[PDB]
Amino acid sequence: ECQANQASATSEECTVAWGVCNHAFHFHCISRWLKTRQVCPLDNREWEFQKYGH
Amino acid sequence: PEKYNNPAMLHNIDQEMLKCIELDERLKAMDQEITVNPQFVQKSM
Amino acid sequence: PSSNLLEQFILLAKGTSGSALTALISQVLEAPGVYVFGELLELANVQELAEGANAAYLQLLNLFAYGTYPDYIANKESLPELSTAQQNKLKHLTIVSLASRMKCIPYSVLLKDLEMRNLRELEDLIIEAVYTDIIQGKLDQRNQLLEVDFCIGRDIRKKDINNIVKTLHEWCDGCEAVLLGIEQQVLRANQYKENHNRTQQQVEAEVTNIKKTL
Amino acid sequence: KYLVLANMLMKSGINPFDSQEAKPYKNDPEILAMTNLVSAYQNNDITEFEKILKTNHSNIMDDPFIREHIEELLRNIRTQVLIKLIKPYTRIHIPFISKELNIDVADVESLLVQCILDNTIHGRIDQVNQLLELDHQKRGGARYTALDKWTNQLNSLNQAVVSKLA
Amino acid sequence: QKVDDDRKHEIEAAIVRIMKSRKKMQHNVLVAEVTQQLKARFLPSPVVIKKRIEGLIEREYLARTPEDRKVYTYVA
Amino acid sequence: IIRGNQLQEFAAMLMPHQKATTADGSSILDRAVIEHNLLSASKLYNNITFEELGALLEIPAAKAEKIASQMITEGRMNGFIDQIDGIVHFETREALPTWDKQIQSLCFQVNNLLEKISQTAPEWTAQAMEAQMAQ
Amino acid sequence: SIDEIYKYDKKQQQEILAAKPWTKDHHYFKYCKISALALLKMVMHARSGGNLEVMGLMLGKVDGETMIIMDSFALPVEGTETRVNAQAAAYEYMAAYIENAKQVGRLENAIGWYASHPGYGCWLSGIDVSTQMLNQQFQEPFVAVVIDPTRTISAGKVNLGAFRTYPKGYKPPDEGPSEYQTIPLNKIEDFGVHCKQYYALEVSYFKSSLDRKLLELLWNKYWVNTLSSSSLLTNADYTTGQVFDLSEKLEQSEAQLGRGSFMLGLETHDRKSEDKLAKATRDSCKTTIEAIHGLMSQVIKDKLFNQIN
Amino acid sequence: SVMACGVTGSVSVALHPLVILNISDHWIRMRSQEGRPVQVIGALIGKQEGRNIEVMNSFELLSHTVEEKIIIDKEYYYTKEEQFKQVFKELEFLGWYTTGGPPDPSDIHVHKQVCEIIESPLFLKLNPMTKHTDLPVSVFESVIDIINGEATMLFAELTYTLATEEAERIGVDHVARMTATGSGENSTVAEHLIAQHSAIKMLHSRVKLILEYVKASEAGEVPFNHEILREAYALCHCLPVLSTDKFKTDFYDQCNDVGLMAYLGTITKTCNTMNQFVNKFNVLYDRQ
Ligand SMILES: [Zn+2]
Ligand SMILES: [Zn+2]
Ligand SMILES: [Zn+2]
Repeated sequence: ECQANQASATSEECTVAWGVCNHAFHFHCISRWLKTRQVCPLDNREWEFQKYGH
Repeated sequence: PEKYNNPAMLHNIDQEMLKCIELDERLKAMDQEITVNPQFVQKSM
Repeated sequence: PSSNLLEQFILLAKGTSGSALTALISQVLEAPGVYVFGELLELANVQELAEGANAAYLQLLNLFAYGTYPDYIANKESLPELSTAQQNKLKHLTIVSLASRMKCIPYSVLLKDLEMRNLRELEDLIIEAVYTDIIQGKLDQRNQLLEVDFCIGRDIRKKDINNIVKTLHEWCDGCEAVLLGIEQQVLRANQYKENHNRTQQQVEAEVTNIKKTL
Repeated sequence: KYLVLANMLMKSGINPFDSQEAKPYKNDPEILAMTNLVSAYQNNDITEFEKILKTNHSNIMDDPFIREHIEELLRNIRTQVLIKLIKPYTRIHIPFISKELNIDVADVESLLVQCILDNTIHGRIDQVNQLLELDHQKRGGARYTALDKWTNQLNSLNQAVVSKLA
Repeated sequence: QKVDDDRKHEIEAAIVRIMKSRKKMQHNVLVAEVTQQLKARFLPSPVVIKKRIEGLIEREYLARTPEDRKVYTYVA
Repeated sequence: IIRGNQLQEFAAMLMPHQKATTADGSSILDRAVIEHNLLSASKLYNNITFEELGALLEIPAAKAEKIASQMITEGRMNGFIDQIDGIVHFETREALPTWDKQIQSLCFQVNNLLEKISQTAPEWTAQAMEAQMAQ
Repeated sequence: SIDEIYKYDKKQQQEILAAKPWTKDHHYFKYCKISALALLKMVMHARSGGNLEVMGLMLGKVDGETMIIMDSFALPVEGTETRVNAQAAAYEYMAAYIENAKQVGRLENAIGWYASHPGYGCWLSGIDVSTQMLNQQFQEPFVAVVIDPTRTISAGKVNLGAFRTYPKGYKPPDEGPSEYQTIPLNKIEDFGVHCKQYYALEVSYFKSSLDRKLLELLWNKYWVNTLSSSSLLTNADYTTGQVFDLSEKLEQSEAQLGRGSFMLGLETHDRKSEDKLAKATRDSCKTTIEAIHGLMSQVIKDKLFNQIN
Repeated sequence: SVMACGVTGSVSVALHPLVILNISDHWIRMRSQEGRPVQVIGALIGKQEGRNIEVMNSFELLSHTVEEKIIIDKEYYYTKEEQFKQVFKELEFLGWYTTGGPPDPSDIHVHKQVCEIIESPLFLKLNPMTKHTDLPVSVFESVIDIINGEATMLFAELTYTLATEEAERIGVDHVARMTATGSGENSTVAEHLIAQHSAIKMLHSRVKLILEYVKASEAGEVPFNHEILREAYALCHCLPVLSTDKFKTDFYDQCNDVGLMAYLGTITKTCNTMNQFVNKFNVLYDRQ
């Protein structure tokens, strides 16, 4: 959603997203995944947001 | 074999248009004539 | 830069002429870019070549101005031998004349008018013409048709001015006829509105008359 | 190995290694075969996937439940490869699909029937000529159907109302 | 007092930011959608955006019913 | 449309071979040459057959259909094929978009002609004003 | 007289505001007449807002069952409403502008508020209903107008609605066409909760000198490309939804008539049934005449261009 | 004479429909309030980028006639200047507008009071009592000329253009549609056909200009205008746009679809009329 979708990419971020279960994803990717499902598709945990960035 | 893309179907539809328009004009004339009658005016007044 | 090169040769033609001019015209027919040759023909030194002994190059230039590729084939004995660029330019000009009349050119017509045997080189000629901003359109290989949306024009022997005037007069007459038809439709709509208003006023007069009666 | 098979059975492209499965376990000799299966599954390489199954058969379907599930796994990946091919061509010969999938023609027909019955394929099958006719959906219809239903229903409604009132 | 003041300003910014977006959410869809609509992300600190909308349950305007989160009184 | 004569110069520049460490994917040069010539095919060709497309791309028709199939799947080309007839239908602007674009181009060219006559020939503008005042 | 509506009669407005006929009927106000100037200004503000909601005030007057609108103006929204409501320094500019209009002439007072719903249709949300209920308690003659800049582009015609709320506890009568509108899933819940707490006014214009000039000018100026295809109604969405609404209404009327045929002596049922059938017929007729006009323009222009000579 | 002769426009002026709309409303209300068409005075605001001036908005100003001269309440204008600051900061003052015919010896008096406020003000005058088909709006600039040894300020007409955003184009287009079709379907195709009639008039005017140019070239002018003539030939080649079987089939398809829809609408109107007639018929004679 940042190399194929947006072209300007100005004043942008696309950080990492760390959860309680210690998994890591792009902030953009997990936030969009939270639209339909909210269960951290690697497990059935509810995926609390414990950190952003590396 | 009628794809309804020929002018004949359009002409038939326009003939039905003329028939329906004449029918509606007759209906409006009858409605006016009914409006002329005494009982409807008596009920309205 | 074809127009700038065309103007420079026009300026040069005002001076030096003769065999150098004929060779210069041959260079024009070989240099890509020049798709209009009417400006060259208007030069007085071209008319000097008319009375001059040499006429093969003038008949060559005259054919590029108005004639097409099939005419050039018949005149292989009276015209100077062309180059690959000269032949391609004439074929592009011939396609312009063909695309000017009909907007959809079947591949059969293309293979016939341009002495075209291989269809693969026919596509190469077509794409080369389009890529040089000569013709605009799309190709239909399944139907073997060449759909041309836009194409450049050609010069006129001062005889097509009458046809242009006739076409413009026909367009003006058609526009005036459509304007008169629109005015008639507006008048008919106004008459229908007046009839509806007359019906409404008749109804209201009848209602008021009955109200006065009671 | 249980997690990898279950992850591939849910028809999800999610990679079940990520940070949870450390890192070196991907290159483990006992797990490298499973890693190659995941790589082929994500890349939808049926030819490479089946080659790995036959090459490491002593550690691929050796456990009975995987041997039970290997047929379903093959069915899913063949469906995914097929579903990624039906769209581009449209109206293609059936035997070409069989050669591409390296399976029998009858299996392709059965898989095509299942995909159509699952509404995944918006097309039909011509078994006489071994042809898979896919609808183009370029008609832009499904509105004339609604217009006709509205027309007929409300005209019957008007007729009934007039009959009852008169 | 540094961390107390540090948490004080970020929760204050957290509430200010969310009431600007102000949309109904099921349980997790907008709480992540509000973070991407800020200036410099990571400042939100989700640990406070969840317990202060849970602190909003005492009153109206997203009363945020405790168990089945869905009654987010979208009227103010 | 890129031919096979521009290949030599670009290949040498890349990395005395191909930019990376060789390409060997039919050369990334020719992979892009086929990819680009297929895009340029989409610009003009409404539809195309297998053999003629292969001759255009200087590749076997089996290679041409697969590459066109791959680009449709990835969305880099819009269109569809038909293996029974061996015809790839690249694009067709129905009947309404083509007519609308043609009429818009005609109107734009008319406006450009009017502007050119007004600018290059202000005497024409004066004559037009005189004519419209006379009538 | 085209310009008669522009005459302001202050005493007549005071007389109407003292009479308060709207207190006698919650369906009193039925029509909303909007001036060309007002419409243009509102639409421009909505589209400048882009995908963000903007709002403003409408200046105008009342005339019988009709509410009239003339003007509209932005209020300082520092930091995009960083405070409560889109007001901030509101009546600061408002009252100044108002005294300034009593000075330069404009004497029409506040008649309502407008709000924009970019890409999600014209209706009142829960927040909008609370806002309008408050406005119907203080400035009783108020109207909640909603615009849609994104649908203005999509459908082509400006998506605009005028609404008035019902007082707390009061129930609407059975009569209610309720045109169908596409509502996105993030808004549909709130829409459904509050959709019966208000009603829609009939929005109408009256031509005018403002219209005559504006229309003619911009029309010629940009319509040289008179084609714009010719049928922006080709998009199924609008037409399809309208036809679906018509079908639903007529089927409801039939179900009513079938149940009312058993009850002998219920005149009100016959009245509402006839009215609903008549409303359905006029809506269908307007859609039909719009399509006919589109076809007429298409046919004339296409015949002129293609084979004139 | 307050008009400069031989002076060409130095800056480009872009005007928006909102500015014209504001002027029309200001003139109408003042005419309604005080009988005759009283002259109105307002201000122009917008964005200026170097020599490119874009007038996007316009508000009204206060005018006080004392000693037979117009005195503009610049303090009111200054009070309103900060008023519009609170809403829009990107818009800057550009000039003032008024209504009337040719410039009078009162607008020069007004313009000089606007020239002391800002560096370069713009002057616009609208004619609400026009009779021609052209736009009665002209933009004039301030120029200093030495007349009889005295520096006299004059007005130079500017060749302004019409700037409009997609949104303004669509909104005003809907405004045109709301006049074409009346609220109760009044004057249905009156303004509709007149719109196409005016478009065809514009096209016919272009055609007649081209034809007159060709006829003049036949006798005089340039014997061969090159580009122009060749392109006009190719353009008539597009007059018979010309079609194939598929385009005619699709055109007849659309015509048949719209005709069927029209037939359905006529059926609906006829059945409504029938329902009304039956309702009356159950009343006049029938019981129950
Ligand atoms: Zn991203
Ligand atoms: Zn997890
Ligand atoms: Zn709202």
